[PDB]
Amino acid sequence: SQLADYQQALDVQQTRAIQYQQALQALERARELCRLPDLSVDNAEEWLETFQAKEQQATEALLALEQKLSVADAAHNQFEQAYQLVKNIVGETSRSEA
Amino acid sequence: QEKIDRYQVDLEELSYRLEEQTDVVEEAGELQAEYEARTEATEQEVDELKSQLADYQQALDVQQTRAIQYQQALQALERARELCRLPDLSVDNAEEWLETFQAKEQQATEALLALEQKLSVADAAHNQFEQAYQLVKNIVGETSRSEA
Amino acid sequence: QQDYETAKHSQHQAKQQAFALVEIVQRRVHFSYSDSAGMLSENADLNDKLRQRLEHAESDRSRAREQLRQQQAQYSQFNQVLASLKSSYETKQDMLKEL
Amino acid sequence: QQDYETAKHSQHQAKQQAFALVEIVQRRVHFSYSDSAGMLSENADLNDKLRQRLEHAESDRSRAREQLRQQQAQYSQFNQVLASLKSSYETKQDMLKEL
Repeated sequence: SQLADYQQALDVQQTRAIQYQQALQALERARELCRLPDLSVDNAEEWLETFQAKEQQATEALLALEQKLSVADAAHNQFEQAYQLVKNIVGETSRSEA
Repeated sequence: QEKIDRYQVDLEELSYRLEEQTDVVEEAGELQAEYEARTEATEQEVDELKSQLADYQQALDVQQTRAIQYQQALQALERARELCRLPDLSVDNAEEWLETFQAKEQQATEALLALEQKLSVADAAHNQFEQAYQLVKNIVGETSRSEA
Repeated sequence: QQDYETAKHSQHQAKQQAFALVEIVQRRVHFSYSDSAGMLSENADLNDKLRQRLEHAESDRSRAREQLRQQQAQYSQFNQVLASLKSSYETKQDMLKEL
Repeated sequence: QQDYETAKHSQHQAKQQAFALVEIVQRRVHFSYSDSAGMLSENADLNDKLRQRLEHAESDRSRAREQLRQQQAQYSQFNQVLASLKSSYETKQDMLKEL
């Protein structure tokens, strides 16, 4: 259309040049925020899936952590009751191992 | 013997079905080739029209003299004035608007990211819930979550 | 998730408006010579008629694309049922020859 | 709890980095506008460069066309074989029922 509508008067070209400037800036920004100067559009997908995995691992980590806290709402008394029950049934044990 | 006879009948019926379906599939394949050919013909007609239109306009449009160029700026300004609720929006004040809306945009991104973090933990919680539910269904079959 | 959906909409709109202002900033220079002018419409008539004809060709081409895609689909399902029949008949023939 | 807030911040870091990478993926084509950036800088007749870029895009488009055609052929093959397995398993199950 551009060549058949060269009357388009490079407005699309203006937009694409500006878009290229933005794309270069964004590439730069990511290279810093990811501290990956070693980066390219042709492999950025690979680091993207890579840090999608990293963000995943963090998400399940934090999820287990959230449940651990939610149950940590439990008062002190439950901790003592459980530890004493364990110490009775098995014998003396460390609370880190109970 | 009787079982063999039954299976022979079954094979006859299957052969008829295969013949019919092969007929239909050949019809569908040749129709698909037909519609391909037609579509490529239309594609080439379109390409011809575009190319010949380009040829006709060649001498018309080369000599722009950077004098119809700014009108694109006019349309861009008007598009922004509508898109951005800034009827006062002028190229002179557009810079303050640019920095301001950039600030709002990055703020929205940050709020979106916080929402995304909370969402990305809630979703995984739901996912373990559902995985447990599916395990239960597989082992025992249908049952409600409260029974899980 | 509903909340984040709304937030994403907001983010998209903000980004679009920001890009529009970036375009304004870039085209400030082009406005700078907004006084200039040039000739126009030397060959529009035949050009315009040809644009319209090309547009009709576009529409027909889109039609053809649609029929092509849907036909590819139908062919695919017919082929799948054909393959299912193939497997069924072959397995049955194997059973009968086994017997 | 301290480690939990730490993990929250680490999650935030991952979120921002991933979001960036995503944005670039969106702008993946925009990097193709480096030619558009160079083309725009012409500020004069450049339909020759337009035609060159068009030819390059045409070549890439046909290459992708073949890529797609072979890919869909492969996928369809796999689909027929899967369907054949389905039908065969059904038939075998049926003979098992009968016996």
